Amino acid sequence: SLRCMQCKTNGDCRVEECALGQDLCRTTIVRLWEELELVEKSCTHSEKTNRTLSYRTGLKITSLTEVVCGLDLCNQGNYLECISCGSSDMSCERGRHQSLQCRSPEEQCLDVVTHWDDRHLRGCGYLPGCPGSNGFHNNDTFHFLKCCNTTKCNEGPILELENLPQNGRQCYSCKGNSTHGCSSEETFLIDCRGPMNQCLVATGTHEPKNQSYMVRGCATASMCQLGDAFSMNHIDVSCCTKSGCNHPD
Amino acid sequence: CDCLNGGTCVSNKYFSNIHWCNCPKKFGGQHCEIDKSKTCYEGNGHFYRGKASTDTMGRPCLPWNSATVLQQTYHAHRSDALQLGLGKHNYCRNPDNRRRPWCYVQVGLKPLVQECMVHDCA
Amino acid sequence: DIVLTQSPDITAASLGQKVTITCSASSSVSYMHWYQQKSGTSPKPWIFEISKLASGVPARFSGSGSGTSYSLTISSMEAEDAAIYYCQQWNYPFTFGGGTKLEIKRADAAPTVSIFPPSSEQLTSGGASVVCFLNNFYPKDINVKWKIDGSERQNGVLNSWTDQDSKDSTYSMSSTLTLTKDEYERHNSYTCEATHKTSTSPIVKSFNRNEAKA
Amino acid sequence: GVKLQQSGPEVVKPGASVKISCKASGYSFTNFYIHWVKQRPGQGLEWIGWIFHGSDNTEYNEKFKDKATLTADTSSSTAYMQLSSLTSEDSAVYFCARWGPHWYFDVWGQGTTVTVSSAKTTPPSVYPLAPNSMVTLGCLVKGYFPEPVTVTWNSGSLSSGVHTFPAVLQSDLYTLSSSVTVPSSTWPSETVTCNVAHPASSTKVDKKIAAA
Ligand SMILES: *[C@@]1(O)O[C@H](CO)[C@@H](O[C@]2(O)O[C@H](CO)[C@@H](O)[C@H](O)[C@H]2NC(C)=O)[C@H](O)[C@H]1NC(C)=O
Ligand SMILES: *[C@]1(O)O[C@H](CO[C@]2(O)O[C@@H](C)[C@@H](O)[C@@H](O)[C@@H]2O)[C@@H](O)[C@H](O)[C@H]1NC(C)=O
Ligand SMILES: CC(=O)N[C@@H]1[C@@H](O)[C@H](O)[C@@H](CO)O[C@@H]1O
Repeated sequence: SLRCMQCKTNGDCRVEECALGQDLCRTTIVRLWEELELVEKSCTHSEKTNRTLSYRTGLKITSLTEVVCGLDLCNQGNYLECISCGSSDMSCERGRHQSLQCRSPEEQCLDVVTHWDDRHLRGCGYLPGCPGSNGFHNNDTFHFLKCCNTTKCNEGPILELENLPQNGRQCYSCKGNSTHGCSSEETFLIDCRGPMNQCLVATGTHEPKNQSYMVRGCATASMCQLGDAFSMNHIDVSCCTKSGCNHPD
Repeated sequence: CDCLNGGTCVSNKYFSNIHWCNCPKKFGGQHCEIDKSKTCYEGNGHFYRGKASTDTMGRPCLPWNSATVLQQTYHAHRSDALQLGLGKHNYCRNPDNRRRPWCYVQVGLKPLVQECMVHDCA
Repeated sequence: DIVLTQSPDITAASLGQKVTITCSASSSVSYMHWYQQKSGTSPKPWIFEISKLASGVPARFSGSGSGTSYSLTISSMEAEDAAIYYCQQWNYPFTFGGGTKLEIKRADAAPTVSIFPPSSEQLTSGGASVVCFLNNFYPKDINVKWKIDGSERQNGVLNSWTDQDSKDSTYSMSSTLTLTKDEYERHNSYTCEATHKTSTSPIVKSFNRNEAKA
Repeated sequence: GVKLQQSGPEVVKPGASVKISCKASGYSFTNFYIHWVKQRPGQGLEWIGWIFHGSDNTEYNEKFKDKATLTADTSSSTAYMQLSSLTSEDSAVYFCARWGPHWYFDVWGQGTTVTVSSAKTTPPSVYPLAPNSMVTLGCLVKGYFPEPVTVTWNSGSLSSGVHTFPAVLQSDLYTLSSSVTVPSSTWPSETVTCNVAHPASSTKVDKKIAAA
């Protein structure tokens, strides 16, 4: 019986009756300086968390930040140096990286790779699975997050999947349902690369409603303990370190 | 992608996927709806974007999202607010086809439609 | 299975000479590494990610390549560069090339041949080994033929070679003919015959079991 | 700081098994792959396989799948490799190497020598090799086991003009020789003696080269 403020960016707000499973309220804030501030709110999934991400992409500076809480309408109320760049303006892909000083003793240097919104992002912040780094890749996805807390520890060439060597481990890849997307006739072997040698299976909920979702591929150990990387909500992951042990049993 | 003019859409998987846009130097706002360059208006002014907080006799327009204008016909919260250029600002717009861009101006107790200051590009 | 072929197999380069080793791949590989090994000890990373030099590697070394062909080059051959170089694919099979033995080319040198009879100690032990040293010669190719009373003997012969000498870049070889004390006592003339490019005729050294000391 | 410490040389009987260790130190053991490489006498390098974090995460070279077994003791940051049913083809030097940051084998262990033999520790028999300005001399070190021996001339005084050849296998035992060249005015008027030391049998022998 949780309720949250549901506001669009235009300012139109209204009370929202949370659906089963969404026991948290969220306020997502985006700030674009050169300033413009976007605010959005609604009920959200149980495993969401407070997170920040700031990065400069040339002259601009984008600051994303999401706060969560689990009380009725709690929704209503209002220097570590890192390297920063972005895909929007080919900042990263062009090696035109810049120094950005975090403005929260909790913000670490981040390096996030999202290959089929920005493919490459670097800056300040704190995200789920921060302390350390994690990675995953399958027939059509490559995700990697690096979070560290030492001056410009997120510097260097941008990480591409092609620059990670095949390690020999082979895992099955697929996406969808166990009947549609992840069937014995749809799933196939891929070559795991670099540190990703865990054959993973993630089952949860994607799409609008509670559609059962599933994804299989190669992953780092740190991934076998969230769903934002797989676009899911309640994620249940399973891992094994034997080639093909990933198969729909 | 609901961006306007020369807008490139972007979002973030970690932040509820809230979206916004990359606009040319002369366009501002979450959707590149604001035209910070235009000084004069079109012929009808229907598709005119840009500032013009002032009225024919130097009078401040009301924010299309002010409590007041939210109770008028045209306001920031209508389903078509983005197509009409009605948002959190008080720039002259011509949602209804009137041969001249206007805006709501407060006069005493009630807000009334006043012709805009903006001149014609002719 | 991506096959890596290194070439040349073995080459002698004169000091100051330009050397180029190549590694041919059965299929494309994104990156290739090169390791240097001396005297069978731990291979040392030399050039990684196609052209990056490991800490301490001299500037005369450089590597290049793409897809199916890569090469390590040393602009000016120096003494300490003599070793075995191995290329290796950066990924999964981690296959190493067959290796290239790089040695110092030098002027030809004829071997100094020395033959030695079985010692008193060994003979009283009931055995008999005849030893022959062919030292400090260049190039490495050399043929040693043993003869007992003039007839060639191939069985019972064991050979050993040294690596290029540190000081003079030559090679040395030892050949030992082992036979029973009785067969040794039944024959007189023992000969070590060495064939090297430095001479059209064999360098022959021998002794007679009968003729020696009082 | 960062290194891989391998266990000592092994002499194992054919058919038996052997297990060698590689202790990692100077870095986080569980975050890097450890590869094992084989090198037979006078031959190239062969990849055996790798282990990552623990015994349950390994990958093998098809050719060694039934010969090697890679395990790890995470609590001691040590990787182990077992080789079974050893033949003569297994006599080699085995190295462990870390797959470093830039994906090349960046840190190598010193290597572990594995000699597959049925021989027993045998001391060598040292024999003098006696024949105008220079006179050679060797010394023949026959029938010892296991490797190696240490040959010196005149307790190390004679260093220049010495050639100590690689041992060869003769009757499942080793045979080696060494030559020394000196001015004839030095020998036999003076004494030339080869000193042979075989630690495996705790033996040291001095053989003076007397005129034949
Ligand atoms: C620092 O920012 O990050 C490191 C690691 O990213 C943190 O170190 C760690 O927690 O340090 C512990 C002892 O200091 C150690 O027991 C533990 O194993 C480490 N965890 C990791 C990364 O494996 C460190 O605490 C952070 N502190 C700062 C400077 O923010
Ligand atoms: C996290 O969601 O933050 C809330 C309260 O917000 C903070 O709530 O908001 C920022 C902007 C600062 O004002 C902070 O001082 C403030 O604490 C907090 O109540 C939650 O507990 C926290 N989430 C966690 C840690 O679970
Ligand atoms: C396994 C399951 O949940 N069934 C649905 C199926 O009815 C639907 O047609 C399909 C389309 O995406 O998705 C899922 O496979």
